[PDB]
Amino acid sequence: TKPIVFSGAQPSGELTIGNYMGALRQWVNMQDDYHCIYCIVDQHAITVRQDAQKLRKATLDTLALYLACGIDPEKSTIFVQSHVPEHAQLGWALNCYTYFGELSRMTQFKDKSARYAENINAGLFDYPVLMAADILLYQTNLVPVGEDQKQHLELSRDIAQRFNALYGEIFKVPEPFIPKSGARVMSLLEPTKKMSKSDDNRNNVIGLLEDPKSVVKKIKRAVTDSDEPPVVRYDVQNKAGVSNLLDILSAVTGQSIPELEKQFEGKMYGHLKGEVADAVSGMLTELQERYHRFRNDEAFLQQVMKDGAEKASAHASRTLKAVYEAIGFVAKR
Amino acid sequence: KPIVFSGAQPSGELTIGNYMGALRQWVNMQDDYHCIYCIVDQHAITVRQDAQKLRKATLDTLALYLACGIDPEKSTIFVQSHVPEHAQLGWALNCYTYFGELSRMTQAENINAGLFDYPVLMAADILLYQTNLVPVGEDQKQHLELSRDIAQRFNALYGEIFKVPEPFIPKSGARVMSLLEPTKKMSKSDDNRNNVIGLLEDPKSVVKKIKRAVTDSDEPPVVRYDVQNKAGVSNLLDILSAVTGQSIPELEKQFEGKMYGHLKGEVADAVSGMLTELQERYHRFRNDEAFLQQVMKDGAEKASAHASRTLKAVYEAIGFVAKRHH
Ligand SMILES: Nc1ncnc2c1ncn2[C@@H]1O[C@H](COP(=O)(O)OC(=O)[C@@H](N)Cc2c[nH]c3ccccc23)[C@@H](O)[C@H]1O
Ligand SMILES: CC(=O)c1ccc(C#N)s1
Repeated sequence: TKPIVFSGAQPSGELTIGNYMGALRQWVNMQDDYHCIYCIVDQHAITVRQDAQKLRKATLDTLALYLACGIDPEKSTIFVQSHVPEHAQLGWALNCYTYFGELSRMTQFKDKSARYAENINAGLFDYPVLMAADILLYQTNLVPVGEDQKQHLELSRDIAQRFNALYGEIFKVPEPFIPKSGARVMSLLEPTKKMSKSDDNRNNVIGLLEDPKSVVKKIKRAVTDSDEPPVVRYDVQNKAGVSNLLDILSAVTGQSIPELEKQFEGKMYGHLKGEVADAVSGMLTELQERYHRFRNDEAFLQQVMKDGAEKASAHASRTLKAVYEAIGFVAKR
Repeated sequence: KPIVFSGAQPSGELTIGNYMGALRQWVNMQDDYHCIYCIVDQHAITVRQDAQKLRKATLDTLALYLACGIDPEKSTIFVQSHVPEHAQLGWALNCYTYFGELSRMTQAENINAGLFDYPVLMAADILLYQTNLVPVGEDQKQHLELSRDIAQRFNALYGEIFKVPEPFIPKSGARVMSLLEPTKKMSKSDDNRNNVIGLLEDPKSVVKKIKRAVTDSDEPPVVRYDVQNKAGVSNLLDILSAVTGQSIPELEKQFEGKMYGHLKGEVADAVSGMLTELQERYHRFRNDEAFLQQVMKDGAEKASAHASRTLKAVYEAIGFVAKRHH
């Protein structure tokens, strides 16, 4: 049997070119090489308060976007987290092998808490434990994520090792799969802050379903630097904006940073932004054309969710049975 | 009938205080209320413990509740982990529970997240079954208040999804104090086990513990009820009264001119007489694997039918895409 890939994305906010280059691009590329399982994590999404109509619509938007990206339900398992009870069941059990201190020091908990001061809820605190359960249920070997989820992924490894040390080889210890390009795509007007799928300022983001014409204008207004003469060179510390533009271009076109720096010799930020805008506009035009074909086909989305939850349940029920046997529960008849 | 929810820990060995107080009270109210008894194995694992002992203790607890007279045809009795909806609702309710509410619980770096987060699972345990009444000890009144706050908060956003549970106010009326500390209530959790009589203790064990039970230095010895001045003798009278149904004044009359050895002898005989039918039922039920399997299966099926209806309404209110059944 092939090694197992697992990853997820939240049906909340609006997925960006950051979410694509950090995660979804790798998801699509891994589908023949590994046994891939991809999840729409609606139980994680509600750690930030959602409107009920927007959450239901966003779950189906996210599913159609996975399909539009090239996630193939004949090759990959695609399912909605809340459809598989084992996630919450294993999440509770793993709370008992996770320390309070490990959770309080999490960067996501701190950042989301500062943003949503009026809804610092237990779900937002307990986020990493349910995420560990999501991964460990599927005997997962690789977890393709962006740089921002590295800390959560490291806790899931700590939990797996801690549980295995007491009970035996119940879980696989998962490894991160973080890409070389586009692991941390930055905000267009604040290039020291990562691109957010829920930014109050839309001018910071390249949304995967945004009007390409709107995206081209935002790229042209992306902040660069005061360098005289202007030079197209990758340097995060001194040239955050220009570096972010080169990272995006590299990720879309497949061209290396040395290749792009050579291409832009004797050229300035007009040429760079022109090439970023053209590459991104083309990618989003084609992606969006595939998206609407899937998104408006409710019979197809309904079948993908049904088949996916069925495949996921078979794997998850096997792992949870072993966890429950190990910790000493009377087995359900 | 109103729905009543009780969580039964699979660890504590029950005492005559547990039985003659709350359990006997509730055994005789199974036709008055829809009583639910949930053996809370998912709560137990917040304290690291031997796995085989936890499996054993789950079955020990099921058999003893059945032996005490919980009727699986009248009441719903099941193992918590057999009903996924508990964990499912508990995660959902985490997202409507303030971090501050769990921080402010009366009860930090090396506490496990289970010991921090279990009040939310307790809220889910109650709210799943549209529970009207919860019998709580003083120790879990804060937990019931959080469950009520979560229910009202969720209902305020989404409509009347949950019943707001109430504490079951009226108490048993049977008083059972610690044998070597009669000011302290006889507690299953008591570290000193010479203070307690467990429901599975043999007649020789009961004689030994009752003979050590503290009394007083009154001369002549006098069997009279007086909690302030004669806490020990008063406790022995309350235990004998709870077993036999004889009034305190009748027992004071019965032990006129009698010494504390006579009282102790009759307390031990009365208690062991009560524990005979209980222990006979226990050892019969505990060693009938097919009977315990059938009770757990039927109980989980009844619980799941109710729990699934509540969870479906919660999931619909939150806006989750409904699962596609195969
Ligand atoms: N600016 C950015 N640049 C590059 N990558 C980025 C950027 N912003 C976000 N990402 C990545 O996008 C993925 C989805 O993010 P979500 O917030 O939906 O979703 C999250 O952040 C996960 N906790 C959801 C999850 C739940 N359970 C799991 C189990 C395995 C893997 C992932 C999960 C993520 O991989 C994230 O790293
Ligand atoms: C019952 C409850 O509170 C939970 C279920 C899954 C969790 C995680 N992680 S917490």
